[PDB]
Amino acid sequence: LKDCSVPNPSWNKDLRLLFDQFMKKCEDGSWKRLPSYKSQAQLFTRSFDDGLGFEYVMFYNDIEKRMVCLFQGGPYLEGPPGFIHGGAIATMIDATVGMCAMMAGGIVMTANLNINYKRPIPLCSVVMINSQLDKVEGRKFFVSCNVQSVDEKTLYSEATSLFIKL
Amino acid sequence: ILKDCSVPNPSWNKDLRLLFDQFMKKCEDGSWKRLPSYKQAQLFTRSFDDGLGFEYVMFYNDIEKRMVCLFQGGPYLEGPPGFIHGGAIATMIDATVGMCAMMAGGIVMTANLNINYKRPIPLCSVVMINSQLDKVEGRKFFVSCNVQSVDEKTLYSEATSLFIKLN
Repeated sequence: LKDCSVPNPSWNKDLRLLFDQFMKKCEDGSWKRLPSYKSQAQLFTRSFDDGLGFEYVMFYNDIEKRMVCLFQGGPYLEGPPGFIHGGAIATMIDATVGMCAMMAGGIVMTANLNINYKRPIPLCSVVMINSQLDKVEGRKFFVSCNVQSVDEKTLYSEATSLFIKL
Repeated sequence: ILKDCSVPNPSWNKDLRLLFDQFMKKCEDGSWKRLPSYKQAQLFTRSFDDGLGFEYVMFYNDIEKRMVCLFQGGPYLEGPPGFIHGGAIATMIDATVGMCAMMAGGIVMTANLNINYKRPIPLCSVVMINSQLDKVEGRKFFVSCNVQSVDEKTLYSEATSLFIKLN
């Protein structure tokens, strides 16, 4: 029984810093860290050995209906030379907005994902994916997110998504 | 000396092999061409051992500005239990539409990807991604695609995209 959403040696200084900061936010119970555990099937985002692929941890604020994913993209996520593949970014966006929708609505299927890639993300960077449930209409759950640098000054990507309650 | 990965290996299901054969036949007259794919930093879509991750091959038709990707998603691409992660589907879509733009007009970067998922794709299934360069306005390349079953009776996903040519 391994929880992948706690530090391991591959974690960069920036990821560790934000992790500590969000763990502090959990102290009053407004935020909560989500564990991420790991016939051949494996969750895509946890299918790389430590450091090589997706390194991440999600924190959830139920009152705000907000899911923040701290994400460090490893060398096997390359697309354009030196940058994280558009698909890998989309994968972490999907994972974050999808978990946000699931916390609010239970089991849901992804219906639409619409991503604006504003600036390319350097390989081995740490980014913060801030997602939020924007509205619920019957069985429709609308979630948006941003992907930003640790200092919040660089906006890498923005996305909207729609999930449907099964 | 790099191994071309866009060819059959023992992990390939028979329906993928049959469709591969059909597209190799379409290459006969030169209209279509199979794209070699080769493998620190590694191309995301080639970072798994055979069969476990992305198994795919692209065929390009230059006169049509059309790119077809044959894709079999392995067990390590799971999202919802038993199905391909939406991110993995988005990855192969991005790979296909991005390569279509690149073969037509050169080095580009993804600017928008808008994916409608109509039906979930079972894990270890084979699909065909058919993409088309629809228009070009300056540095802007507009590419759309769909994702279907091999027999084309099931529509899994549709997408539009925007790529920007680098200066």
